[PDB]
Amino acid sequence: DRFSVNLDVKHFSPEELKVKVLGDVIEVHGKHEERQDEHGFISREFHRKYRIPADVDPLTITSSMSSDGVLTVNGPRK
Amino acid sequence: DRFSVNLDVKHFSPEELKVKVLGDVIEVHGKHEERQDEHGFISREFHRKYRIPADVDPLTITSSMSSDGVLTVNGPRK
Repeated sequence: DRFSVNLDVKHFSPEELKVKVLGDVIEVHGKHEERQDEHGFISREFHRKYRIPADVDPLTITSSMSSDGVLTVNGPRK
Repeated sequence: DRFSVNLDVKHFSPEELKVKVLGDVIEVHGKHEERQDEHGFISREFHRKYRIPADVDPLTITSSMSSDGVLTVNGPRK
């Protein structure tokens, strides 16, 4: 029992991600500079927005990141 | 129902922390270079070791970090 959304961000280090709560919107921004991988070189950037449900206080929204590279944003329901 | 230890690492960015599982030991290493804060300048380093309980498979150990600056290391019991 709680609001929760998950996002696969394994291509981004925690420092390349920012989570912000603006009004009743959760904003997740990810950006990394050109980086070498198995296939060549790559840079990535995304901006994701979630609507916070009415029964969830935006002030109580927190987040966590797993060693899996999964970002979780969650909050208690009121 | 699950093995879990928490560690307050709010003074360290995720990239300044490393979690390693060696045998049945969880190793958490934190280190940050000299950094300005409210009181002056500070560098910190710690090395913490936890014993993994017998009924916990070390291979299934994962971790996560909260926006609170709390590091959690956890694993299912077998």
